[PDB]
Amino acid sequence: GRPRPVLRSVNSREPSQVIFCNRSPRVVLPVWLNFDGEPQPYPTLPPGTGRRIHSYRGHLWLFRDAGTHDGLLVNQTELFVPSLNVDGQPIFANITLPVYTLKERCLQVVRSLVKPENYRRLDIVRSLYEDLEDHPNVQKDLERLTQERIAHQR
Amino acid sequence: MDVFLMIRRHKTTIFTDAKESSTVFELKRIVEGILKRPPDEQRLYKDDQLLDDGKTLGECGFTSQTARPQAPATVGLAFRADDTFEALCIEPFSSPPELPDVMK
Amino acid sequence: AMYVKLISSDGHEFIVKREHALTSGTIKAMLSNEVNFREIPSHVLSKVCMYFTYKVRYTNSEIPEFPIAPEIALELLMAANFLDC
Amino acid sequence: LVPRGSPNYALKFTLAGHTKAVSSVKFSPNGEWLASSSADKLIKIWGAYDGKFEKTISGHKLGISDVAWSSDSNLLVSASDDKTLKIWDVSSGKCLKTLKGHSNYVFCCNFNPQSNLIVSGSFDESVRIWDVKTGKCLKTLPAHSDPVSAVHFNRDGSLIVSSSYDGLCRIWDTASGQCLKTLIDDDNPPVSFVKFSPNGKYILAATLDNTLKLWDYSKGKCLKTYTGHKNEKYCIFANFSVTGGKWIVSGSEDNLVYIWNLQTKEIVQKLQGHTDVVISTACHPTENIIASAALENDKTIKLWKSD
Ligand SMILES: [K+]
Repeated sequence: GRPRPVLRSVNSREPSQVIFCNRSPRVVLPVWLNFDGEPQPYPTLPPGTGRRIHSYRGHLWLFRDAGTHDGLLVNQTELFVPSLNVDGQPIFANITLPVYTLKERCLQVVRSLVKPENYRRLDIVRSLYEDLEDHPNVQKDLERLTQERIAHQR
Repeated sequence: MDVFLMIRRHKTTIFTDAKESSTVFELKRIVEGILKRPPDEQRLYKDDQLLDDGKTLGECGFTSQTARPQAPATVGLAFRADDTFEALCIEPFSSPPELPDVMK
Repeated sequence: AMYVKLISSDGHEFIVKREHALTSGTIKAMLSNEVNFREIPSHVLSKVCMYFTYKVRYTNSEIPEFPIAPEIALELLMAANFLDC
Repeated sequence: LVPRGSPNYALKFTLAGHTKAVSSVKFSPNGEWLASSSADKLIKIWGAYDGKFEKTISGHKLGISDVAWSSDSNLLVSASDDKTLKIWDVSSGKCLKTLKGHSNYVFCCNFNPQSNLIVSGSFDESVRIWDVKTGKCLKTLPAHSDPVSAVHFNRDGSLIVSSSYDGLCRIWDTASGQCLKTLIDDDNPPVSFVKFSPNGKYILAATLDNTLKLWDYSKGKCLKTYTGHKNEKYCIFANFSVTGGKWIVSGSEDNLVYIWNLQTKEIVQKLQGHTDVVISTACHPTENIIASAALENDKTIKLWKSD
């Protein structure tokens, strides 16, 4: 009686045609969660570009800045699950920027200008060192998403 | 589309939005709601250039491409009382310090 | 349609919608109709006001980047942290 | 009421030469040798009776999934993750031909009885028929819409049977390459293994719901079912044992070899000893000898013998 990771693709073997549409200013990394909940990096999309790709029903994707791992949205939410194509039409995955808090946006920029080695050189309140060092990552987001999921059910 | 503005006089800045189709008169009716000075006591500028009440914001040069929520366009404000006209004077914001070494 | 006055350390006055300003929980507490900041200068506080506007517009809307030049980034981090927005 | 028939297979040898999972074991038709294939990219040849290492055959650039012997026992064919098969001279260890054409891993291979043809199956969802003498591909069959797990010729080479993860077994006319018959169940789970029966009238098929079935494929008739083992993940070979009593033999994901009575379908022996999935088993052509092979946590071949 072992649970499987809740955030994983279902192994359907049922093809689904999808168009990844990068409507962000970032280089996008598509991340596919495999059948064991392990994230797999896919080829990146430059900004302003769209690409018709081959996936499957019940597979699970998310999208990150390929340079910094900042989280992006897809169809206004965090995860994307293809269904079966109806009447010969592709499914669209519209990848956009979130409205970041000013704080997170500021952290993104400082992080882009300062090497992690040097964060504690900066003349700012100690707690911002912890914030700068807390790089966005998928592991953290999977945790957060699961937690939000469990909150919604309970 | 929507245009996003900073109305500036002396050391006061008003953040407001409007339409490209909006008139300068309509814009002054906005400022009146905030500062309690009627349109006829207001003079609005784009840089050195006085704006006609009848013209629209788009006609004055205020486009959605150049008047964005994250980088709004500036409109100069100077008051008038009958035959007396206040000079347009907008005090600059402060300057950032020199960029720290660890960012260079 | 309600407006508030945020005053920078150098005495610049920023008149912004109450709703926009309430993005900051700090500003909410300080209001409980004008707010004076003792250490936030005018270049930084104008930038924060631009954020409020950007946040309100593009919440529920294609979304552009919020631009931040290197020269203002650190002071703006400090203000964002303090204001928690 | 006399006790049921039952062999008494007992371990005789363990062969520990491979450095990774062992994919397949096959006895030569002449009885003399065992061939083993491995994820370590090597084929090894052993004595069938003493398990005595004979030689290593090398040349594939990735893991090997299957081997098969020619009727005269002089040639081997291997199927590799490197997307080729190779035909090997068993005497010299030399690679005679590289069969190039599959666009993905080659999982399974077999010579026809005459041994002028090789049949192969791939992850690329195709079944290919090759010319042994020239190494040229003669046909490419659009066999399946999912990876191909097994390919077998019938007794005279006039048919091929293929199994797929698409949940189908399909019977092919060798000469035309056209499909004569497909068997689709209602439960269409991945078909992990298939081969024709000795008499050529039946197919033995494994599905990944812990089931072996014996089909009379021309009547669309399941004759027998064999259960009790564990098989939900790996593509595990199965055997007709005909030298003594009439048994079905298969590995299992619970690290046991299972032996069933073919007619009654009862389990009559489980062989214990392996410490990983037993992916392959083979039966000796003339004697009561079973070979079994296990995956990465074992890496060994076992030889078992019965009265
Ligand atoms: K695929």
